Amino acid sequence: AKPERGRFLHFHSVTFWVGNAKQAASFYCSKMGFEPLAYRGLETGSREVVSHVIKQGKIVFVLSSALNPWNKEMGDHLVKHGDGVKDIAFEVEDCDYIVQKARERGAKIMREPWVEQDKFGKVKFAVLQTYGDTTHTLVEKMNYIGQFLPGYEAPAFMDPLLPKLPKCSLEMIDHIVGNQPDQEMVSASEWYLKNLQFHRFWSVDDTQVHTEYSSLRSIVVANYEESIKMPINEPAPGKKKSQIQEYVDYNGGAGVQHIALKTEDIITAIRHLRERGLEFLSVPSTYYKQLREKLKTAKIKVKENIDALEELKILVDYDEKGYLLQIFTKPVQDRPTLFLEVIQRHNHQGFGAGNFNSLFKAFEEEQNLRGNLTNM
Amino acid sequence: AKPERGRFLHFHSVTFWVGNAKQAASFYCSKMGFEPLAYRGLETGSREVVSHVIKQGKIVFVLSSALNPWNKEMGDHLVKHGDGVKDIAFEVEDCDYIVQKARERGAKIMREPWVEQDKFGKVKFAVLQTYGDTTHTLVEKMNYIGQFLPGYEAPAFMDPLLPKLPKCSLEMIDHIVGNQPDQEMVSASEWYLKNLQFHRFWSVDDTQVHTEYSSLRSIVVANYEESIKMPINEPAPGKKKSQIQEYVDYNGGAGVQHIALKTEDIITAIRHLRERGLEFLSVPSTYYKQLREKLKTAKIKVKENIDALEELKILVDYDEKGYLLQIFTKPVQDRPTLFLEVIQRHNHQGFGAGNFNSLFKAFEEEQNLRGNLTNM
Ligand SMILES: [Cl-]
Ligand SMILES: [Cl-]
Ligand SMILES: [Co+2]
Ligand SMILES: [Co+2]
Ligand code: NA
Ligand code: NA
Repeated sequence: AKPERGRFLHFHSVTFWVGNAKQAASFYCSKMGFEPLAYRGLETGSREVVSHVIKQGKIVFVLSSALNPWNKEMGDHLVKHGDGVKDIAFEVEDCDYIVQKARERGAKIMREPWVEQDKFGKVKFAVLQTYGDTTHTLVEKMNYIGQFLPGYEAPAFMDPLLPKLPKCSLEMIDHIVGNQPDQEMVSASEWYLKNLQFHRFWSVDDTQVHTEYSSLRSIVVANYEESIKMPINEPAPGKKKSQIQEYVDYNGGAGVQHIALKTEDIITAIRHLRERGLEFLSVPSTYYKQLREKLKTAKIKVKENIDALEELKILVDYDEKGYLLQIFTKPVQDRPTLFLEVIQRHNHQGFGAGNFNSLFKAFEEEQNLRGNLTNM
Repeated sequence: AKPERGRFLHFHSVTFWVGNAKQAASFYCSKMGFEPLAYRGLETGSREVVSHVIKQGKIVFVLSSALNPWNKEMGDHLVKHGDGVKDIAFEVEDCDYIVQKARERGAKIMREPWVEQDKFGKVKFAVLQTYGDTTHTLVEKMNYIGQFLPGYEAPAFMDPLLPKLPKCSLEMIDHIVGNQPDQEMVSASEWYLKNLQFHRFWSVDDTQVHTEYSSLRSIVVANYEESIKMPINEPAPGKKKSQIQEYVDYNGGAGVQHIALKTEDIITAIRHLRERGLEFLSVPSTYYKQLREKLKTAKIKVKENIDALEELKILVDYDEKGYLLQIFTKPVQDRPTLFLEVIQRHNHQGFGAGNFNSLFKAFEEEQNLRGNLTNM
């Protein structure tokens, strides 16, 4: 059923609340191939919050910190979560309708619609509360031709190391995953269906994704046109603690687990990300032997050199029409909370339970290294 | 008067409490030429605190974060200060004497002497409280031949970008500066004299270091053998706010303002630091014209090419026997608290009021950019 009005066009940006915005922006630029896009802070008249905005392709990350001692909201969030995602922004049409419908349906509107303006045009915003402390900012451009948004200026500094580093080829945000406490997958996913008129796109249960020790459940929600996809996970039964529970343990509650970044040349992307010093999970050699055998009878043909996929530890899954290439980074902070994913799609716009299982097992290895794969 | 017993050999290390230890270590390695030395965290059995230890020459920085939500001590310090220095460690002989004398003299002993042991030998430690929330850890090696200390293991990861970046040539910690609130310079410096049997090494007042708008006072304390030098600053009068007060405003109290790192090849160091993307303060062109004229009658001869010093914005000061080359970085976080300095000494083991004045003016320019050079 197509929503009567409104559209969620694409992910706009992801806002992180971090301990040191300057250093965080530096990390993502150096290690992951981002470049500075915009800035606000003391030098631009923003006296409570500093933000470094960085971009790669269509991907926009906003790294923000408090400027003053004893900031209650940002300081509490920092002590609770460590560095992590605060807001997932969507570019929309008809923000007014979307907010009114969401309110009538029971969503909490943290910030009522407001308009900001600069010499490049106007932008309308609204803020809704989703799971945990995570929010969604709705962004409706009203003939806006600026490079980012009102209230942000050119970058504080253009680091001269960045043009010397190899291009990472990341193009856009593919999906974003939210981990929930035990028995909160349904409520957190229903939020989207009820309030935003998203629909259920995919799901897996603990009979599909599990190791000998642990498991999860997941429901993926999507907007009508399926340009926005968000898996929602919860822990599920096993002899040992689910990695989704490890996340909740270290995050202090629900929150964003991973942001997946799409590329059209994953071999180049991962080679270059590794050259820049980014770490990824691993996969046993047996996996690639099994893959080569299974590919002999698959209806699809993988065009990437399997030797390169093996060397780079990329995971392959397929249906009868196309295939998916996926790899997870190690967590981007010491708490085992947030990490990122690189994904390439070949005539496949969904998810694969094979890759979900393989990725789950690769993460579980690290969970056990951390001493957190403990008997229930 | 030589202390009856005990010796403070050298700075051992500086411990930072930061929001994201992994990213911070990455910043210092990439931008400033450090390499990983050691690690403790979940994978090594340290379940409350993660630490990434990095080294360059004799310089050792320890970047630490809390691993769990709602860590009181580290979380409060993070919200109060942002990322910054928690502890300045000294390598000592006769830790027992030093602690007992300090206690008798009135110092607060945060942690009584204790011994840790591994297969490389034993190390004795003690912790004393200095200004603000800053502590000193005393480190006495007892036939210890390990690369760092007990309780830390090999690095979590050796980033493969680092060997590809140019060498920064930093050798050892030269001095560390503590900024105090109004009228606390004397008490904070006296702490060293009374408790540790340091002595006054140098001082300047607001008649020596000032611009048209602002000023400071400083007292430098040193150990008997003068291997350890620590300037202690306070704000002083002016039409506008002192940069030392700006620090206190943003730090929430007293704390470390800058760590100075010594090099024997400052031209190479600064060229390579700039290539890696580190930002430094600036100096007007007039300064170098004046310098060239003054050098015509100086008793010393500067061996570095003055054109290179000008291009790199290095500041020169001298007495009749030798000279000092100094440059400040921009702050290493968005709050204008901590920054670093690179220093080269040529037959000059003290400080120069000329350079102190020039460095003060260079910082004041940035303070004004931040909107913090406000009328008193
Ligand atoms: Cl099974
Ligand atoms: Cl004057
Ligand atoms: Co994913
Ligand atoms: Co200095
Ligand atoms: Na599109
Ligand atoms: Na020595």
